[PDB]
Amino acid sequence: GAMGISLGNSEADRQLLEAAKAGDVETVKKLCTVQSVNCRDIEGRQSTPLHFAAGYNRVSVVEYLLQHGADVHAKDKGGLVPLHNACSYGHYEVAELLVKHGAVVNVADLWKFTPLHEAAAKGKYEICKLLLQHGADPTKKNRDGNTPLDLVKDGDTDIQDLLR
Amino acid sequence: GAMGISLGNSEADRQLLEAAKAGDVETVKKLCTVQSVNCRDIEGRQSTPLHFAAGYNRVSVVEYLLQHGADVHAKDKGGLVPLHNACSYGHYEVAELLVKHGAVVNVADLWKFTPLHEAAAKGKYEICKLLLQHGADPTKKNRDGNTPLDLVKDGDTDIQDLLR
Repeated sequence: GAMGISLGNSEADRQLLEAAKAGDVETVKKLCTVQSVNCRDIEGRQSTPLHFAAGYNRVSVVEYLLQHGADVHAKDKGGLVPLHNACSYGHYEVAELLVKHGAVVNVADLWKFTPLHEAAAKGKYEICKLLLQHGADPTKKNRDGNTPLDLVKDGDTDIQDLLR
Repeated sequence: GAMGISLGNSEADRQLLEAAKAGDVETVKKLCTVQSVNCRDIEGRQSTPLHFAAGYNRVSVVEYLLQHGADVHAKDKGGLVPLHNACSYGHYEVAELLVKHGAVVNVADLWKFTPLHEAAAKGKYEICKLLLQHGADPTKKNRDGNTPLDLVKDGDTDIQDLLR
C-alpha cells in the first residue's frame, strides 16, 4: 500500500474538516462516522474536526462532534488540543463544552503552554475563571519560565486577583 | 503557544511509542493515559501506539491498548490503520483482536489499498479468511485498478477460490 514518503487525506476527510471549520452542520452530520470523526488534517498541522470547530466557535458542531466520539485529547503537531484553540480565540461556550466532556485543563503544548496561559494572555476573565474552577494551575511555567499570571495584561488587577 | 512551524512529541509520548513497539507492557501500563493512548509519532509517519503494537506483533500490548481507549480507526500519514499493519506483516492474532474491537475491514489507505489487498498480496490465507468473514470486499479496486484478487499469487487457486 501507501507506506513510504507519501502523505495526504481522502476527499471525504477533507470535506469533513472543511465543513467543521465552516460550521456546515449538515455536511458534518452526513460525513461524521466512527471512522472519520477524529481524522487529521495531514496537509496542515494535523488538526481534527474538533480543533477546527473549537477554533471557529462553531458551538453546535462542537456539540454534535462531542456527542459522536470526538476526542478532546487529540493533539495537533505542536501539542495543541481543541481546548487550547478555544481559549486562545476566546470562545467561552466552546471551552465550557469541552471541559464538561472531560478535557484536561492542565495539558501542555510543545512549549509547555496550558489553556490557562492562552486565556490569561488573551485576557478572557470568564474563561480563566472556568479553567481555575476545573483545576487549572496558575503557577505552571511554560518554556520561557512564564506562568499564566506572568502573561496577564500589564496592570490588569481584576484578572491578576482571580489568578492569585 | 506553539502555533506555527514547530512540531514534536513530548518525551513521555516518545517513551510510550517506543514501549509499544518493544512490547514493553510495564512501561505501556505506566504511560498509557487518556491523553496519551492515541498520541502520534510526529517525527515518524504519525503512527499511534496501536499501529506500533500491531506491526510488531505485540499481542498483549494490543490487548491492553484496545481495553484502554486506543483508536482502531486512527490513520497514519499515508492512510494506514493498525489493521493495515497487522495484515501487511501477517499477524493473525492481532488482526483478530482489532476486528473484535470494531476495526473496519473495508478501510482504504491513500492509494485505496484495503486490509484485504494487503493480506491477499502477502498470501495470508487465515487472515484473508478472517477479513472475509467480517465482510471484506474482494471487488474493491485500489488506485491501480487492482482488486485484492488481482494481487493474489499467480495461479494460487486456494486463495482465489477463498476470495471468490
